[PDB]
Amino acid sequence: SVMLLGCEGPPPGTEQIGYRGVGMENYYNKRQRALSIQANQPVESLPAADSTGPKASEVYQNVQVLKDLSVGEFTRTMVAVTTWVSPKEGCNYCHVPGNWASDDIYTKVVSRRMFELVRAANSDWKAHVAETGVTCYTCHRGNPVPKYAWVTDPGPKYPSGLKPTGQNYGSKTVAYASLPFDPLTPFLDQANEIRITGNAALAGSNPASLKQAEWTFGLMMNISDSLGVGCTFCHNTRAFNDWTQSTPKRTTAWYAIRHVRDINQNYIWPLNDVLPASRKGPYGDPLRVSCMTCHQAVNKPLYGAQMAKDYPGLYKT
Amino acid sequence: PEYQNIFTAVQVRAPAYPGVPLPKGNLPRIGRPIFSYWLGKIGDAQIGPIYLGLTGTLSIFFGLVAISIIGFNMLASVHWDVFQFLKHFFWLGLEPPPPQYGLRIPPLSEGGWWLMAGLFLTLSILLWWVRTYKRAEALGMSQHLSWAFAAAIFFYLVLGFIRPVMMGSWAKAVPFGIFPHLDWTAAFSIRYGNLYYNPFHMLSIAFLYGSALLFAMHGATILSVSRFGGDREIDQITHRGTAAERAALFWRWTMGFNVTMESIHRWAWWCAVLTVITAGIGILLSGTVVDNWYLWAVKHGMAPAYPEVVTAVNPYET
Amino acid sequence: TGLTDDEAKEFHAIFMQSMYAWFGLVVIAHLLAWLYRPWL
Amino acid sequence: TGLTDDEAKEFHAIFMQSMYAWFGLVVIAHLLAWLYRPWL
Amino acid sequence: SAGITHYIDAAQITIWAFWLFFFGLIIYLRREDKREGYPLDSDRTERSGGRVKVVGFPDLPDPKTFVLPHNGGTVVAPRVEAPVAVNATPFSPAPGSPLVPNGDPMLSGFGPAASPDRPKHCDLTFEGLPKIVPMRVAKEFSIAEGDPDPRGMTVVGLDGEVAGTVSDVWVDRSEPQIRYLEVEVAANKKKVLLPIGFSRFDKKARKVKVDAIKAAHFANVPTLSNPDQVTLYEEDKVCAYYAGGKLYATAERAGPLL
Amino acid sequence: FTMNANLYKIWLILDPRRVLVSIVAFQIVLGLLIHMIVLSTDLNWLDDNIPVSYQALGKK
Amino acid sequence: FTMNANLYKIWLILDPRRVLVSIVAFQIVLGLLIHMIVLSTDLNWLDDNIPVSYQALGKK
Amino acid sequence: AMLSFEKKYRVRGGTLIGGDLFDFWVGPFYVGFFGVVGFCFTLLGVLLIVWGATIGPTGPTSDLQTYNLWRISIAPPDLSYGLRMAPLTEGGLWQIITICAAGAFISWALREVEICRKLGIGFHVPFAFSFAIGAYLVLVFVRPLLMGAWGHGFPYGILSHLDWVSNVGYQFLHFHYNPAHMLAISFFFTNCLALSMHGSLILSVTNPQKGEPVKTSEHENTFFRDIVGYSIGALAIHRLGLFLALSAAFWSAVCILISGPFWTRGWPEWWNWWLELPLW
Ligand code: BCL
Ligand code: BCL
Ligand code: BCL
Ligand code: BCL
Ligand SMILES: CC[C@H]1c2cc3[nH]c4c(c3C)C(=O)[C@H](C(=O)OC)c4c3nc(cc4[nH]c(cc(n2)[C@@H]1C)c(C(C)=O)c4C)[C@@H](C)[C@@H]3CCC(=O)OC/C=C(\C)CCC[C@H](C)CCC[C@H](C)CCCC(C)C
Ligand SMILES: CC[C@H]1c2cc3[nH]c4c(c3C)C(=O)[C@H](C(=O)OC)c4c3nc(cc4[nH]c(cc(n2)[C@@H]1C)c(C(C)=O)c4C)[C@@H](C)[C@@H]3CCC(=O)OC/C=C(\C)CCC[C@H](C)CCC[C@H](C)CCCC(C)C
Ligand SMILES: CC(C)=CCC/C(C)=C/CC/C(C)=C\CC/C(C)=C\CC/C(C)=C/CC/C(C)=C/CC/C(C)=C/CC/C(C)=C/CC1=C(C)C(=O)c2ccccc2C1=O
Ligand SMILES: COC1=C(OC)C(=O)C(C/C=C(\C)CC/C=C(\C)CC/C=C(\C)CC/C=C(\C)CC/C=C(\C)CC/C=C(\C)CC/C=C(\C)CCC=C(C)C)=C(C)C1=O
Ligand SMILES: COC(C)(C)C/C=C/C(C)=C/C=C/C(C)=C/C=C/C(C)=C/C=C\C=C(C)\C=C\C=C(C)\C=C\C=C(C)\C=C\CC(C)(C)OC
Ligand code: HEM
Ligand code: HEM
Ligand SMILES: [Ba+2]
Ligand SMILES: [Ba+2]
Ligand SMILES: [Ba+2]
Ligand SMILES: [Ba+2]
Ligand SMILES: [Ba+2]
Ligand SMILES: [Fe+3]
Repeated sequence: SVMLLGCEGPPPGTEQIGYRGVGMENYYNKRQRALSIQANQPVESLPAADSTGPKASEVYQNVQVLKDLSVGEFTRTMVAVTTWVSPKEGCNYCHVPGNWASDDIYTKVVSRRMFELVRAANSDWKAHVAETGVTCYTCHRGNPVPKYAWVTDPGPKYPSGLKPTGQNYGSKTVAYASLPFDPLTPFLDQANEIRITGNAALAGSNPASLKQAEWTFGLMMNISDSLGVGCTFCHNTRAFNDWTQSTPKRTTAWYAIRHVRDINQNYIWPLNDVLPASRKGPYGDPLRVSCMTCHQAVNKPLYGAQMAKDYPGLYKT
Repeated sequence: PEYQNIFTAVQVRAPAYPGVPLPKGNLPRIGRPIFSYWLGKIGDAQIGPIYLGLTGTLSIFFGLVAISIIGFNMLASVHWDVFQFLKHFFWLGLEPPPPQYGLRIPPLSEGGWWLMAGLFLTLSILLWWVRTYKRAEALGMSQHLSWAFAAAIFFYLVLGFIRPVMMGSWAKAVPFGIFPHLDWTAAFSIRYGNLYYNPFHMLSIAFLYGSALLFAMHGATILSVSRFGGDREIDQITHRGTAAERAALFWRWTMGFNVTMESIHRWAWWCAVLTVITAGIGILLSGTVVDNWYLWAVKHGMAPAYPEVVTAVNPYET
Repeated sequence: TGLTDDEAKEFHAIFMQSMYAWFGLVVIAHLLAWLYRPWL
Repeated sequence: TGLTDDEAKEFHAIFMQSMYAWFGLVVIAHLLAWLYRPWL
Repeated sequence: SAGITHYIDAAQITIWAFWLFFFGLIIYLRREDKREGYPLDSDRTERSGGRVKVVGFPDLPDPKTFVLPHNGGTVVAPRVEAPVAVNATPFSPAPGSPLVPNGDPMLSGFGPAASPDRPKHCDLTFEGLPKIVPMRVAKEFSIAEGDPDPRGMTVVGLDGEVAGTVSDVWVDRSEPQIRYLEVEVAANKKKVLLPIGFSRFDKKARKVKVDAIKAAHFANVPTLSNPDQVTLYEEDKVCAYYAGGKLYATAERAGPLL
Repeated sequence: FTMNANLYKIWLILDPRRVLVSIVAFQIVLGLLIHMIVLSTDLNWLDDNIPVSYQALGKK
Repeated sequence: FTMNANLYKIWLILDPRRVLVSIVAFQIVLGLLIHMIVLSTDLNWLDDNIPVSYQALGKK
Repeated sequence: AMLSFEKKYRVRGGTLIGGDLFDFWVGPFYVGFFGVVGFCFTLLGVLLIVWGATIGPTGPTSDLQTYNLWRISIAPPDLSYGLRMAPLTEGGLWQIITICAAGAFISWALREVEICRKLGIGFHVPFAFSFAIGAYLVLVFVRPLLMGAWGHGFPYGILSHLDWVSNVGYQFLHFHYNPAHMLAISFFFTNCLALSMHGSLILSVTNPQKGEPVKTSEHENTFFRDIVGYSIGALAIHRLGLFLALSAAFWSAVCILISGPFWTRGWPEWWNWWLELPLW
């Protein structure tokens, strides 16, 4: 042996997706479903805060985001942001001791930007986030650094004589498959074309390359894996491009891809100058966002637990 | 109980046989034989001698060159760490020139090795072709192999050489890697709108299933009449025996008609040659003639409709 | 069937009584099954 | 079945007592299982 | 107008081309299928006195000649074969009914015991020496290191009785292998062939089982008109007898089961 | 409602051993079939747990 | 419900080794089978965490 | 009607069941008890596939109803029915048709069995057939069972079953990475090679260049030994081919048996056991 090998027992949990007989179905491990559920547990809310009081911007010195919050509510919001992003470190993580109003430590200029990142998320991307919305926790999980944040990767080494395959390697990025190992930068950072399928049967009006097909395939494998599902979750594989035969999750995923293009482009890249080398990859690019970061292998972060509705301070205006 | 003719239960030896004599021009034969008691457990235990002419040597030569470019490239891709090479081997591969290059001969570091391995591989394959025709002539026999090999070469050429050139892009040929070439297959189907609705690929699939059906049937038959020396198909073909009779009759009583000891080999031959011949046709038309087979099938009303029980609104249209 | 006319009297006897024995165990289990949990 | 009439009384005896022994182990385990965790 | 979509594209017309070549192919293979066994046997032919030779669709292909090597002959297909009586009688006079073999089923040479008349000459090596010959004729041959030598094992029929013992081993001079077992029969010390296909080994016991026939039947094994070689005719005659035991050697292989 | 019984004669026409395994096999199959039918239906006894569903003895 | 004391003759009709090994195979099969059958229902006895969760809270 | 050498073999008996009851021929087909049963299973099956084509998924007047040969399709019930019999017009029909198909194939096999018993030939064919029957059963009986519902079976329709294969395969992201799949594919391919080589050989020797006589066993072996240094030999190639084809069916049956019931994750991920060994 030639060991044998990697295997689950019967019966798997199953779900019918499409019409009977069409083959659109999903299988899953009950064990791992219960463990995943236990690991994707949400932090209970802090009691709502009364008030009825002056606005935060009236009692504090450097409040550029969480303005219209009552003092009480602001305080509540601070306690949540503390346990949510850096509970082992507490208040002092993002503040200059003795001086709550100072921005003299980077983790705060960043915290500020992330208050605008979450607010933007919950109020502008519902076609994506619905009524669950997002919170600090979604990515942080009691951690200062989202465990599942990413960076553009260079692949393994190549002598100077030859250039990288761009694909062809053992990569848990692309589900272990051999497609290209960084299908994120061109799709979840930049906004390259995913579409390769022609809309006409005969040819002469679709320049899509086979290579483009493999890149779309790699990216798709990533996506599938990050939300922890299969193509029948969003598609009808007889026609990947056919939108009417897809599931409303394809629609949601469409809007999500754009959302990650906005998080990575106008909220994370700009923070690259005030962040330390420890938070940067070999090309100087910074740890950014992907679908995994938030979903962490589940179709809805924390199995669609609704955390944000309890904190009004995470919504715009 | 009764022997099944699966395992030679008791074998016998005689001095190895260097074989029927070739006329002048067909060079000596090389190597001197050996017997593997285990091959012998299931088949002729004789290993070789082999023939190697100009053709054969020039083919072994080209072929090993091609295998070296592919391999060396794979070791290079994991940095000459042979451990890593061993670890990702299944995932290692030599990708093709990028499209930016079209059909031009590209730099070493960008695909030129693929074009050289592709070049040398094809030449070595077609030389092995000629080899099998020569080897088939020295014996006065016919070119049935060579017409099949020519069919399989046809598909190969269609995959990595004919379609790429027609499509004006070496990047469309298949890359050398186990898992990589698996991905090329899948990506290939995806890019051209689900290859399942491509009729030629359905026929080729009918012919592959059929090569399995025919060899399974015929093989089962011949073993079932192996008690009558039915395996000795040559003399059952010239002097029909109760083996060829019981054989043809088993099928006659089961499905109503039958063939003969000689003709079943024609059904088999044609069915194998057919896989590769529908297959190549199938690839020939992908991108050159049809770009989206699912669509093609809809245009010819072959694609089924199911109650639309699940659907998604198209964001490109909002 | 290489039986005598009497070894079809004998066999028939053991066969019938045995089959009836089976039917007996059957009425036991179906009886218990109905008592604990009627199905009709 | 290459047995004598003298050796199927003997065999049947051994078969029966052994089989019943099995059924005993079974009834035991079904009893312990029912106690630790009744299933009906 | 630079858009008049044509409804016929290269894939249609190429699938059409395929189907036409296909039909011609099928037909052709079905013609090669009638190079033997044809024209068929009906009571349509006999009722009509013969003006209805049965051949179906397609028709029969012109004879083809096989030129056997070594002064062997010339064979044709399709050919005209002389009818041959049936060693049996209709289980029913109604058509499609089977026939019951006449006499002692294994002797009948009917049913699993039937066989045609192949040449009364021998298959030959490339050189032209009798292909199938015994190891006694084929001096060179030899058992494979680590294989019980069949020579000296006991041949035993289907009901466990000894039949005889292996007196020699016949081999292929063309494709080195055991083709036949020789059996010095116990009951009359006459020599018979036993096809390998009918023989099972019991190596730890040095036995050679035969579910095919009973020990006694070994007495009637068809014989060789020469003990140092065998003819095509004789190979069929030998195997078919054993085959008969598969349905005849017991008053039960006859079936049913229920 | 005619007179001749003596239906023992039945074993003069049908082989007893084969009848035996035929019945034994049929009973085992019919058994698995019926078992599968009731357990896949309402009269089911497994997907219940007495006195309490046991994987709801642990919310945790 | 009483023993026809000529039920030894059953072994004059049915081969002892075959009936025996048949029983062993049938039984071992049913056994492995059932074990999974129960493990597939609510009554699971493996995945319960008794008396304390064995892994951790997570990786820690 | 009979072949010109057939009457001499048309013996009586050999059944498994029926004896003289159905022990007769019809044209060239042998009937027998399993042929009568088979014909019943088959006829009712097909005739029902005909009623399904007649009614369509939404009724005989609906646009989805159809008699177009490419699109007619009878699909299983939803999963909500589990292993119960589902209403006729809700996948029930498919279940019955399935019972008929399985029964017809098993009957067919048993009839080839009675036919082997008659002709006195080996039972290699119906045994081999039984591998396809096995494959069919995992695809309609075993797998959907292990999966708590008959709805996991593939539909009976020319292209709809292709769609089934497609989406079930893609539920695992990249099926090509299924290792049993890789095996099975290799056997189907190798089978296709041996078949093409055997075919070629026989036809290359029994019909040589004009001017040459029927070739010999010596030629046969000398040729493949000339080209590739080995010849497995006549008998064995019939043995190998049977190995390749039956194995191809086998590994297909196991490759699909493990897709669900024994593996739920994507398939390329399986290969993780290889990137994670403590060698690297
Ligand atoms: C709510 C439904 C009830 C239930 C209702 C019933 C009912 C009702 C019946 C059964 C029956 C049986 N059930 Mg239940 N059963 C339940 C749950 C189970 C479970 C389980 C894991 O939960 C199991 C393993 C079983 C298993 C069994 C088998 C012991 C038996 C049928 C076997 C058979 O076909 O005979 C195969 C054929 C044979 C010949 C073997 C018979 C073996 C038995 C033990 C007797 C041995 C005699 C031996 C054969 C004598 C041989 C002679 C010697 C050679 C001389 N049940 C549920 C709880 N079960 C049947 C039964 O037992 O009949 C009384 C029956 O009528
Ligand atoms: C293996 C996974 C899928 C599958 C994969 C594929 C793929 C992939 C393809 C097919 C294709 C087809 N499959 Mg399929 N197929 C499967 C299981 C089956 C079963 C079954 C009951 O088990 C059947 C009957 C069929 C039958 C068929 C035919 C509709 C067609 C060509 C068969 C062929 O040439 O093969 C070789 C066998 C022969 C040549 C023997 C000739 C017998 C003919 C061809 C079969 C007649 C089918 C008949 C038209 C309808 C069934 C009978 C009706 C009940 C009357 N498939 C499984 C479920 N099948 C091919 C196609 O073109 O369909 C679009 C194709 O591309
Ligand atoms: C993955 C997504 C698509 C898919 C996409 C494709 C694509 C794309 C292709 C196929 C191809 C094939 N597919 Mg498909 N296929 C799918 C699903 C299926 C299913 C199924 C049950 O669903 C089946 C049965 C098949 C079956 C088949 C085969 C019938 C067919 C060609 C077989 C072959 O051997 O050619 C292989 C034989 C050869 C290439 C010739 C080999 C000869 C060479 C010269 C040997 C050289 C040896 C070398 C020199 C030795 C040295 C080694 C060096 C290392 C290289 N596909 C799915 C739907 N399929 C072909 C096709 O149909 O195209 C229309 C093809 O290219
Ligand atoms: C779609 C995405 C995945 C895919 C998903 C699947 C799935 C899912 C499956 C396969 C299956 C298989 N795939 Mg695939 N497959 C892919 C790509 C490929 C490629 C390729 C070139 O890339 C190939 C070669 C294959 C090939 C294979 C075969 C190994 C295998 C089917 C064998 C089989 O059915 O035997 C079995 C044969 C039978 C069941 C027929 C039994 C015959 C019965 C008894 C008789 C029928 C009689 C009938 C009535 C005849 C009608 C005649 C009329 C009456 C006259 N796949 C793509 C990548 N593939 C199937 C498999 O794994 O094996 C089952 C399967 O379920
Ligand atoms: C109906 C078409 C089917 C088919 C048919 C087919 N294949 C064929 C043929 C035919 C008719 C041949 O005539 C030919 C053959 O040779 O058959 C045995 C062949 C062939 N099919 C093969 C492969 C093949 N065919 C395939 C497919 C198919 N072939 C279809 C199923 C497949 C697939 C897709 O699975 C494969 C992988 C090869 C065995 C053979 C072609 C071999 C060839 O072209 O050789 C090129 C050169 C080399 C491989 C270099 C030789 C490498 C040596 C092993 C090294 C030895 C070293 C030595 C010790 C010397 C020392 C070195 C010195 C430099 C120091
Ligand atoms: C296992 C190795 C290969 C194999 C072996 C094999 N198949 C065999 C045999 C053997 C040894 C036979 O002896 C037997 C035969 O008779 O030879 C032609 C057979 C057989 N191979 C056949 C088919 C077949 N084998 C296949 C494959 C395989 N069989 C493997 C490749 C395939 C595929 C899918 O590739 C097919 C289609 C049949 C022609 C024949 C068995 C036919 C038979 O048994 O007839 C009785 C049944 C009917 C006449 C029809 C019954 C009617 C049903 C009620 C309706 C059918 C419903 C069906 C389920 C719907 C499917 C719809 C499709 C559109 C999808
Ligand atoms: C309502 C009611 C009363 C009904 C009326 C009855 C009706 C409708 C009658 C119509 C009559 C007709 C036309 C139809 C009957 C249809 C039947 C029952 C079904 C057909 C069943 C059947 C299995 C058909 C399948 C056909 C196909 C193509 C099978 C694939 C196999 C294949 C490629 C076939 C051809 C090649 C064959 C036969 C090879 C067999 C073969 C092999 C394999 C050898 O190795 C061998 C070696 C040495 C000598 C001979 C042989 C040999 O003959
Ligand atoms: C006229 O006769 C002919 C000859 O005779 C002269 C020839 O010599 C020749 C020349 C023939 C050859 C050179 C043969 C060539 C064969 C080739 C190229 C095939 C390639 C095969 C390999 C490389 C070996 C692959 C196989 C293995 C390594 C074994 C692996 C074992 C595995 C996976 C586990 C086994 C278990 C299973 C598969 C599970 C269950 C399987 C079954 C139940 C199958 C049952 C099988 C039988 C046989 C009853 C021809 C063509 C010919 O036609
Ligand atoms: C460390 O390693 C050492 C021993 C050096 C060597 C090791 C070598 C190894 C292990 C190599 C491993 C190789 C493997 C596993 C290769 C696998 C390859 C696979 C699976 C390929 C699959 C498909 C490939 C195809 C179909 C390729 C098609 C390519 C074609 C048809 C190319 C045609 C090109 C031509 C004819 C070139 C024309 C050149 C012209 C003349 C046009 O230029 C002007
Ligand atoms: C319980 C612990 C904490 C307390 C008591 C607390 C308290 C406060 C107070 C009183 C202010 C207003 C100070 C001012 O603007 O003058 C403030 C602002 C702010 N704090 Fe916190 N804080 C806590 C934890 C955190 C954590 C963990 C983060 C980041 C993860 C954070 C990020 C911020 C940011 C960015 C501002 C500026 C707010 C804006 O522009 O809206 N605080 N905090
Ligand atoms: C590994 C299997 C998968 C494959 C092979 C795959 C393949 C593809 C392909 C080829 C396209 C392009 C279709 C076209 O060109 O019009 C596509 C688009 C898309 N897929 Fe996927 N997919 C997979 C899984 C998923 C999953 C799980 C989701 C959702 C979470 C998803 C969501 C989407 C969306 C929204 C689009 C449209 C993107 C756009 O138009 O920019 N796919 N997929
Ligand atoms: Ba899954
Ligand atoms: Ba219940
Ligand atoms: Ba429990
Ligand atoms: Ba633990
Ligand atoms: Ba490690
Ligand atoms: Fe053959």
